[PDB]
Order: sequence, then structure tokens, then C-alpha cells
Amino acid sequence: SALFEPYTLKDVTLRNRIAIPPMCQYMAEDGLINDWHQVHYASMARGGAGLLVVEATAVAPEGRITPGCAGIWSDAHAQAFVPVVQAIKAAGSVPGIQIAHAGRKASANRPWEGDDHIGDARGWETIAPSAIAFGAHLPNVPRAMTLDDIARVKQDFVDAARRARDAGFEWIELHFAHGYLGQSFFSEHSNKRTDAYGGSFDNRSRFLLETLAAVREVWPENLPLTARFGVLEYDGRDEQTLEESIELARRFKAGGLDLLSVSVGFTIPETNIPWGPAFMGPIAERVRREAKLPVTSAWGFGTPQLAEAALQANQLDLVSVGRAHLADPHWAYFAAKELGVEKASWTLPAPYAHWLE
Amino acid sequence: SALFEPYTLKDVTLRNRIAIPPMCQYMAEDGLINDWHQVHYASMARGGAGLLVVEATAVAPEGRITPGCAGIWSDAHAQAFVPVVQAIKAAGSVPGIQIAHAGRKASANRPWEGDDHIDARGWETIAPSAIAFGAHLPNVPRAMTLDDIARVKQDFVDAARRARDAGFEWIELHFAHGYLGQSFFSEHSNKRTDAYGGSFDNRSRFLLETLAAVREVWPENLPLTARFGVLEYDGRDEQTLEESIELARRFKAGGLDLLSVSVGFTIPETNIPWGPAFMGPIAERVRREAKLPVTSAWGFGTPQLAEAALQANQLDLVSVGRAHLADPHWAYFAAKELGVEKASWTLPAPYAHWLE
Ligand SMILES: Cc1cc2nc3c(=O)[nH]c(=O)nc-3n(C[C@H](O)[C@H](O)[C@H](O)COP(=O)(O)O)c2cc1C
Ligand SMILES: Cc1cc2nc3c(=O)[nH]c(=O)nc-3n(C[C@H](O)[C@H](O)[C@H](O)COP(=O)(O)O)c2cc1C
Ligand SMILES: C=C(C(=O)O)c1ccccc1
Ligand SMILES: C=C(C(=O)O)c1ccccc1
Ligand SMILES: [Cl-]
Ligand SMILES: [Cl-]
Ligand SMILES: [Cl-]
Ligand SMILES: [Cl-]
Ligand SMILES: [Cl-]
Ligand SMILES: [Cl-]
Repeated sequence: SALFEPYTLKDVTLRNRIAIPPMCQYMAEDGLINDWHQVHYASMARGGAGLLVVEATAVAPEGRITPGCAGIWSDAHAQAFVPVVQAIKAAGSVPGIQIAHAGRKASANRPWEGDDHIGDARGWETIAPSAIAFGAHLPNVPRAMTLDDIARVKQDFVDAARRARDAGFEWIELHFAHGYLGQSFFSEHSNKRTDAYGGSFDNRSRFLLETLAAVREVWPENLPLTARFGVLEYDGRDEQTLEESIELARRFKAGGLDLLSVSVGFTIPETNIPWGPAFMGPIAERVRREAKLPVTSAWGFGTPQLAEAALQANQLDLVSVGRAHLADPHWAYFAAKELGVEKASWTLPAPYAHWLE
Repeated sequence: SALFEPYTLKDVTLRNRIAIPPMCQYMAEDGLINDWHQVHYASMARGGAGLLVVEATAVAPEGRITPGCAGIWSDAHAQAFVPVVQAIKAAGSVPGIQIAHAGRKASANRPWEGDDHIDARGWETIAPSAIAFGAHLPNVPRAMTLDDIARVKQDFVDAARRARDAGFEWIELHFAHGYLGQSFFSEHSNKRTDAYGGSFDNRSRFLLETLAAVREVWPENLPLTARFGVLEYDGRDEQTLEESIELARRFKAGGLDLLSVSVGFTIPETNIPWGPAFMGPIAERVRREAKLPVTSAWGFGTPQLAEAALQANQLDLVSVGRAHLADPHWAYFAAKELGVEKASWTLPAPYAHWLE
């Protein structure tokens, strides 16, 4: 079963091709994680997945999506992640983390408490390339960033990467997708700047390439440096947007990116996304083949046969399974059993495996 | 769905009828639990089960089944349970614990390391009589004196007291599966001629005296339960079952709040008819004749089987063990499988919102 093939990238070996993608828990307070996250991540790690990417972690307080989002903007925040790393490693899984800045989609309520912008002593001004609201349920207009804002946020990403390294993460992912800060710099929908960071393809790519280059300097060369990146919007410009996105991926690769998590942009709400099980499969394959970068992707791979089929077709190097690990922390064990893998129960630690054969 | 109906017993209310039975993890060190147990228990509790009974916890070092078994024979051992209790409560589940003495079946290797009598890690075992279990447990126990019986009863009391102070809201005496209490009740293993063997009253005495002693420190408003093997499948089933139900009646008169109905496993010469929910009709008969609430286990991981046993009034609580090892969130799976409305809110909000 290709799903249960190990995977080596730089000095890191994953015991199988199942990755748990980042999924915010909306349970931290002032960015500090707690007992919720500890049990949550240690449990999925024991489930058998080879890689576990911790949820989107803000590099700065205004970079949080919500007041419940994890943060790593101070050394105290970094230290709280230390026992999460040790517990993921102790389970045999690889700890990774996604560091993020929500840009103009920040200052929002938790999804089960409105899922929209905060009107309210809990709100904060947001920043983005240009002062243009997302629209829909995020109508707050962001402040357009100055050159000093750009230098500061890049340094936040560097500090977040450095803290992540020192906490023991072995895998880092820059959040350049889903309409957040990095994504909003790349898209013409959101970036109307006329300085060095807007207009041309080179200028729109600049924020992302510079942030990657700064992180490359503190992130160890022997540990995978990856990014999640929205390569099309389904906005009626997909062939053009896909071509630019793949070219940027080529510049990511020249800049030391080791793997790309292929996603959708979500930069604006006026879209027609063709949701379906594994619908990203063919987009990720094209990115993998044209930019010659390993990839992962997500959405609907919780059906084990779909995950297997995506790997055997070389559309993916890793399969990311999110909501299914929320439903079942031990989904990897379910998948090994579902795919007839030999000694499927030994995907779990011995206190479970011995009794489930 | 009756499986997702709350249940009240003394001052404790369970949010549904799903109980996680005690399941030893073989991951403790000299009886001390650690980060393995903390995440193991907090995760299953977040899965939605209403009651979570912590694994068999030794009241004394020689009462461990294996060297990886939890213990509660000191205050340091009890304090280690505090964060497990608190995490179970924080998830909305009820923490219980099974306190135990393995008797003549102790000093054994972990199931994945031989599963047989133990080597510098072994120890002398005690039992009513100096008679080995047999099979892969051939070490002969030391027969207990009256002073031994007084010691072990006080161990159960001290364990109950520690359990209370750690915050458990539900206690289970392990009088099943061939361990010390079970071996005192069975004629197969109890050949004593003093006040603790021979007649039915004498064979019951240790169990009734341990229960009464535990009752003195265990709060009256928190469920006091026991797990008890009511038959052996040893060719003496109607006689054994009738005696076992009689003892259950005396347990009830002695303050037992619920009975976890199991098989004795006192000797190896048996023909147990394993099958899905096979204990159902045994538990129903005990429930009806002893007029006590009951739970039972073995094969209720099929949600429809759990629902059927509750609707038939064979059980008050359904114990689901191995399915919660495979899937810590089994309660949510059972809710979805049985068409329960807002099934995803069996889980906490960070999960429930996304599974609607
Ligand atoms: C609760 C939840 C939180 C999410 N948080 C993040 C996040 O922190 N970062 C991210 O890039 N994607 C996030 N996602 C998207 C997932 O990583 C993934 O792309 C998506 O769930 C599709 O995979 P699935 O079908 O296996 O769930 C989130 C999804 C869910 C359900
Ligand atoms: C790993 C494991 C450990 C167990 N440990 C205990 C224990 O500590 N005490 C006990 O009385 N029963 C113990 N049992 C029995 C379970 O409580 C339960 O009755 C049995 O597994 C049947 O239920 P199930 O079919 O849902 O797993 C254990 C079973 C397993 C598989
Ligand atoms: C943080 C998220 C992201 O990266 O878009 C997210 C959060 C909830 C659902 C989907 C995605
Ligand atoms: C401690 C146990 C018991 O109560 O007999 C146990 C341990 C392993 C498997 C079944 C049961
Ligand atoms: Cl564009
Ligand atoms: Cl490649
Ligand atoms: Cl399963
Ligand atoms: Cl008998
Ligand atoms: Cl009754
Ligand atoms: Cl499920």
C-alpha cells in the first residue's frame, strides 16, 4: 500500500504518507496553547499519521484569525509548544507547524460564535497590501501596509521560524494560502499597490519570496521548509492564475522550498469552487509535474481508497487528512485496516495494537 | 436513542449510557501512571462517553497483574491520578476507577511480552489457598492468614480513600476475572476451612467485608460499584449463577449501587461461548433477579447492539472497551450510526462545528 510507504525529505523520515494538515482549534488564549491542544495533538500522533502539522500559528497578535488562535509571537508562546513537540515525537510522528498572518481576514469571531468580523473590546485593526475589504462577512477595511510594516512582518515570520526551531519542530509551513497576508500580496484581486510590492508578477511575488528567503536563513537546511499556497481562485482566471502560481512555485524551489501544500486562494468571495472528494488531486499533480516540487493536498481524502489512488497516480507525495482525524484521532489505523495492510493494528502503539489484531 | 439518554445514580449524572470499561495499559512504572495515561484517558473522554472507568489499579504492589499496571498504594500514586480525573471532568465525562488485587493471577508479563508468569521483575503472590491457577500461571500462591486478610481489606480502604481524594466520582471493586475477590468466592480456588472458606457465607465473607470496609470511607452520594464474575462456563453454570445472584442480593443490601456483570475466569478449564453481546442475557437475569442496575461488556462496539441491549432492559449502561481503543471518539461514531440528532455535538465544539 503506497499510503504506508515511508517518506524522506532532507533529514526527516515519515513512517507513512499520511499527513495531518493544520486545523485551528480556536482554544488558545492570547495565543497561548493549553491542555486542549496537548491532548488533541498527542492523540492524533498516536493514531499513526507520519506527519502532524500544528494549526496556523500567528506571527503577531494582529495576525491571528480569531481571539482563540494559537500564537508564537513571544518566547513564552514558543515554550508552550515544547511539550506538544515531545508528545508528537514520542508517538513516532513528525511535529510540524504552520506559521501564519491572517492579514485582512483577521480580527474575526470563532466559527461557532459568528464566524465573521468582530464589530467589541476584542477587535483590532487589520493590515493588508491595500485598503480593500474582503467583503461578505469580513467587511472591515484593512490598513494598507507601509514599507516598515512589511519589514516588521517579515521579521515576525523569521522570529516565529526561529522559535519554532528552538521548540523542536522538524517541519515548518509558511501560510501563503486562503486569502491571508501572503496570498493577498500575490493576488491582483487584493494587491493594488504601486510600489515594489504590487503591480507586476515580480512585485506581487516579492513579499512571499522575501519572507521565504528570510526564513530560509534561520530554518535548518536539514529540516523541510514548506509552504501552503493557493494556486487558483476559481474566479474565471484559472489558467492564467495557475500559470503564474506555478512560476512562483519554481521560484520557491530555487529559494529552497522543499515541498508545497497545494490549495485554493480564497482571496475574494466571488468564486465557484467545484468541491468534491479529492477534487484538488489534478491541480496538485500539475503543480508537482510542472514545478518539479513534491506536493501534498487536501479535501476529501478521508476515504482510504481515495488517498491510495492519489499516491499511486503520483498526484501527491503526501495525503493530508483533516476532518477525518477530528472525527477519529486514530484514522491512520482505520485506513491501514481498510486497505488490507499487513499487521494493520501495529499502526498504533502496543497498548492498542496487541488487542486489535 | 436510549444509548444517548442520561443516567442518574446517587448524585452522579451521566450524559449518556456509554461506559468505557477499565482497560489496563501496561504503561505504568512501579504503579505510577504518566503521560501515556493522561492523553489516553483525556482523549477517550472527549470522544463523548458518559462514564470512563480507569483501568485496574492495584491496592498493593503484589496486587498488580503485571509490572506495567497502575497502582494506588501510596499518596504519590494517588496524586498522579489527579490530572487524569480533572481532564475527564473537563471533557464532560464522569471519572471512575477500578481498584483491584490480582491475587494468584499476578506477577505476569505484559500481554505482548509473553502473557505468562514471570526474572528479577517477579514476586510472590497470595490467595485464599496455596493452589496455582495452572496453564501459563503455574506459580503457587502463598495462602493468606487472618492477618493478611486484614491487611488487604485495609489496602482496599486506603485505595478507596485515595480515589475519593483524587476526585473520582465512581469506584469499582474488582471482584471478577479470577483475581483475589473472585478467587475467595469460587470453590475451585477457595479450599479454606476457617471463617473465609467452605460454606457460601464464608466464601462471600471477604467480598462483603471488603465492600463494607470500603463503604465507610467512600461517600454515600457517589456510586459504589463492583465487577463480579457470575459464572465460569465450567459445567456448573446454573448452580454458580444462582449463588452469584444471591451474593449480588447481599451486595445490594450492603450498599452496592450497580453491578458490572462478567465471567469468573477462575480456572482455565472452561468453554466460554464468546460472541457479540453474549453476556446480555446473563446480565439481564442478574439485573432482574437481584433487582440491581447492571452493566456488561464484550462486543457492544456495534452501536445497534448497544441500543438493543438497552431497549431490552438487559443493561443500564453499555460498556464499550476495544472499540474505544480503535477509535477514542467511538461515542460520536455511535451517535452518527444511530441517527442521533446533532450527532456531531457528542464531541466538543472545536470538532463538532466541522462535522455537522
Ligand atoms: C477545524 C478546521 C481548521 C482548519 N484550520 C486550518 C489552518 O489552521 N490552516 C490551514 O491552512 N487550513 C486549515 N484548515 C483546512 C484543512 O487543513 C484542510 O485543508 C481541509 O480540512 C480539507 O481537508 P479534509 O477534507 O481532510 O478536512 C482547517 C480545517 C478545519 C476543518
Ligand atoms: C487492553 C485490555 C485491558 C483490559 N483491562 C481490564 C482491566 O483493567 N479490568 C477489567 O476488569 N477488565 C479489563 N479488560 C476487559 C474490558 O474491560 C472489557 O470487559 C472487554 O474488553 C470486553 O469489552 P469490549 O468487547 O468492548 O472490548 C481489558 C480488556 C482489554 C482489551
Ligand atoms: C485557518 C484556516 C485556513 O487556513 O483557511 C481555516 C479555518 C477553518 C476552516 C478552514 C480553514
Ligand atoms: C486486567 C484484566 C482483567 O480484569 O482480567 C485484563 C487484562 C487484559 C485483557 C483482559 C482483561
Ligand atoms: Cl493574480
Ligand atoms: Cl517531484
Ligand atoms: Cl475502526
Ligand atoms: Cl462456587
Ligand atoms: Cl433495577
Ligand atoms: Cl467516524
